[PDB]
Amino acid sequence: AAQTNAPWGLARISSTSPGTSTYYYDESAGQGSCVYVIDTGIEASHPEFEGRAQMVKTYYYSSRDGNGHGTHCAGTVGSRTYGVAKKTQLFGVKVLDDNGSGQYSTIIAGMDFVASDKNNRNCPKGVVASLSLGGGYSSSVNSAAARLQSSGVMVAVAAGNNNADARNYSPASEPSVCTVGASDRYDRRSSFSNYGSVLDIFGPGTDILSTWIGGSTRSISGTSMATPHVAGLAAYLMTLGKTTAASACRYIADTANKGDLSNIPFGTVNLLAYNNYQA
Repeated sequence: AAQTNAPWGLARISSTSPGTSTYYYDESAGQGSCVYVIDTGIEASHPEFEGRAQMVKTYYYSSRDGNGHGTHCAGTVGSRTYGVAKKTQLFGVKVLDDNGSGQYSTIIAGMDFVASDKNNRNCPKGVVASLSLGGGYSSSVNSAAARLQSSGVMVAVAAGNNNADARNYSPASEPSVCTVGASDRYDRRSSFSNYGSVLDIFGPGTDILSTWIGGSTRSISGTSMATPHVAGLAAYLMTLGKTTAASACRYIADTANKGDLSNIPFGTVNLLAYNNYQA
């Protein structure tokens, strides 16, 4: 399948070179997989989700995304126009309030919730979790992410936007989950993107067009934006039978565009998420 005039990030993950505008992908599109978007919520109403998005848990007095961040992230995972895995099932877990903040105790509970709730759901091709969130180093937060991964979920987390070593951030610094840095449309490291040995992969993170609340769209930047590219790619690849939740991060690194990014500090991987789709 091919999507004409796709957002640059989607075109990027189906090309070996930057600058293209078509997203090439296998028509299975992540059907039969599920991605949990652990964030500010999802506006499931949005026509771009085509009924494939639903809230399953909230930690605040409402399950509505009053911010947009979570809806944007979910759109990059799985919306019809802006999504990597256009047929995946999307589950919203609202651990962040409408200012985009949340306590670590709440984020940990949300991760534990997904580890159990996936046993309530029909996800025959496997389960992914996208965590476009983080703060300072926490062993408890790292352990929660490691438990979610161990339970059989492919966990992708944002490296952070501090232009610093992600070793000092959580859950970015957890070794067993997939930590995602951000690049821009010219294959430069995004100016805000964290770096360091704990990063596993880069994804498109600067000027990413996706869904927004109120049935609209907008372009924003962050390692928050790169993480759902990788989470969606994982769901796409698990549907194709090419990998599993336990191995997807390594498989994505195995098959990444290698050495294409500039301003990568010494000791940080130079790998860019890539679907290697051959029509």
